[PDB]
Amino acid sequence: YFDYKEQLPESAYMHQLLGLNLLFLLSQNRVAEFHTELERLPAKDIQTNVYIKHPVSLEQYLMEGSYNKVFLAKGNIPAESYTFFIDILLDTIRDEIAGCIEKAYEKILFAEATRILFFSTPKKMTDYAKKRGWLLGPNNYYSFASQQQKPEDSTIPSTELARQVIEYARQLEMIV
Amino acid sequence: VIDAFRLINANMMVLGHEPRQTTSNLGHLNKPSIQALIHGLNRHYYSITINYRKNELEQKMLLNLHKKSWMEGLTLQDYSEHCKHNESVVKEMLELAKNYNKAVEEEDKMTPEQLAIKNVGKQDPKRHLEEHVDVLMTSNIVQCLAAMLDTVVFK
Repeated sequence: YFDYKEQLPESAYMHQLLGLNLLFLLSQNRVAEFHTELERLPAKDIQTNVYIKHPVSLEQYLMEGSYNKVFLAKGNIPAESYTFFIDILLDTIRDEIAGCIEKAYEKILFAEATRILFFSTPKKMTDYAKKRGWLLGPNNYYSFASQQQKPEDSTIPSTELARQVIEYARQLEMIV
Repeated sequence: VIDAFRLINANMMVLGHEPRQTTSNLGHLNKPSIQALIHGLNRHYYSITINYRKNELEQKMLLNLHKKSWMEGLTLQDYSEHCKHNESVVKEMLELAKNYNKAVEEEDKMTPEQLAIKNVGKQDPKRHLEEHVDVLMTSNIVQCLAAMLDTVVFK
């Protein structure tokens, strides 16, 4: 990707190789690796972003929280091995979006589920509603349990949140 | 300091009765009532060495104040009162603070008279602050520790 003073990383299929690599990293949920390899990559600017434009954009929109810009329309312009990453990316990302929704939103009927879950069908939203026990009537009530757990700012008599009180109190003396 | 002496007169000394008495002891100088005392002190024996016969068993009985330290060491007042203590010191320290600020520029200097003007040696802020910090520190920790330890054993 960079070697020597300059070896010319540039190739005509350097652009094709990078498209599949970056996609593989998102699918796996090696988001960290996507960033860490990125800074190393300069030599992809010469390549330009049409194949690259799908993983960089995909990551950005995901980061943003958008569920209607996390397109898999693009990124099939070579499509000899690109279709494989598009199929799996959709599935991994939706699951993550679904965790979001569990805390996010009180009740889903049957007809707004597609977009919010980032799931494929409403039918599917119900399917996972048996798997993660979200369901309660023809609509879910997943939010109630999820929303309530989050507070942890509360402190129960005797600090044990920032170490137990007995040990902490003896330590303050010792520093003197 | 306990010393044991015998008293002779001058006539006896010149005969040489006086030196015998003085031999075989370790000296030590005192003056609690001027040179007249010292003259008599040398003439006598001159501060005779006193040692004490003791064994370990007797010593230990003298060391401890009482049996009750066992309860008492644990015993805490009222929480309200502890919380008050912390509050009282803080307020006190806050006053001294202004005086520390000018001081810090030197206040390593000898002589309290000179220091009085320069670094506010009149009602010395370093000292006042150090006393406030020591008392506050030991009390707050011990009072917290005790109550919390007792609670876990009892409940």
